[PDB]
Amino acid sequence: MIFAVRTMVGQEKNIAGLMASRAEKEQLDVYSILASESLKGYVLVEAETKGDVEELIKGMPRVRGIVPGTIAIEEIEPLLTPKKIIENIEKGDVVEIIAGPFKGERAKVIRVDKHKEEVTLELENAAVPIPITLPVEGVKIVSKHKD
Amino acid sequence: HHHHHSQDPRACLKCKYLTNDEICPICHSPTSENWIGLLIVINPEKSEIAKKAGIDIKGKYALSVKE
Ligand SMILES: [Fe+3]
Ligand SMILES: [Fe+3]
Ligand SMILES: [Zn+2]
Repeated sequence: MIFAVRTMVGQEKNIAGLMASRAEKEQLDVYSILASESLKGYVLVEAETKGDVEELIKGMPRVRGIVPGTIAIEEIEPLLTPKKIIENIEKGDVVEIIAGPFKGERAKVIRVDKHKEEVTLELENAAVPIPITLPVEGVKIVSKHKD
Repeated sequence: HHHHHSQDPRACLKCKYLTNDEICPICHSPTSENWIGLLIVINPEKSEIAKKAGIDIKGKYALSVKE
């Protein structure tokens, strides 16, 4: 059986980890845990019974209950092939321009515009003497910002 | 803010297994830092999710990886 468990948004992978270690420690009949980025605020727990999942999450912080019913295997199959890997571009990230005349040119993200879905880029090529602005989708992450 | 992206695990390009290593401890192919989704297989022989994913070794896996 597979159940959907509500979680704090952005903490799905962390709760899945905690669930996994708890399940092993306490020898609960929990066979897998799925956290899909298509199901934000939700972690799917595969177990023998609902009681196993109730035991699993008992007193677990940042978890707010099991969704009524079950999740059939048909609903899970599509989650195994995710689509549209929409990267989170941040200030300080090093990126590479995907297409166009500057294909392959690398740049540091000096600024990010969420309202417009754009990023401003200090290019490594000194031939372009000014930061240029592109849509997020014309760029891929080469290296994440360091902090 | 202390995001610490370098401390996050990489994913095997062949089998999607999560690890900090440059190469996969399971199948020895290169890993990538470019992955999404999490499937934790605790019991592969009893998990039908793992059966559907083609996973027969227990561990944490990305749902997809590119590089
Ligand atoms: Fe830091
Ligand atoms: Fe970050
Ligand atoms: Zn591998």
